[PDB]
Amino acid sequence: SMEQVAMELRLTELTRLLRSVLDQLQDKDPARIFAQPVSLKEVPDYLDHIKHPMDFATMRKRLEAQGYKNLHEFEEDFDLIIDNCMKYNARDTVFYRAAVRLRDQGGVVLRQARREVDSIGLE
Repeated sequence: SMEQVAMELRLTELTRLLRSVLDQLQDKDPARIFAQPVSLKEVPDYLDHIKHPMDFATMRKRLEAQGYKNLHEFEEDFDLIIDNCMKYNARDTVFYRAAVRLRDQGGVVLRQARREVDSIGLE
């Protein structure tokens, strides 16, 4: 149907905007602490602690498969990256502190992303 195609165009445009958001958020992690999944070889007890691991590479895979239907779903995954880190790692670690900085700097980006999704009408 034309309606299916129109919905697909909307999803494709959302994916374009979220790719831009993702790039901006990842720039706020210059240490690349959140770039890849936590290694279960190197942290073998991780899944005893963290029930839903997340990282930027895993978000990018879902994104390129157009697997985010709205901004809320994308934000859920970003918040997992930060929240997982702030539970597993203590306050006096480079990891926890990187997550605080990513949260703080990323909030700015997400604030405007919300306005753009609403404005242009992408979901």
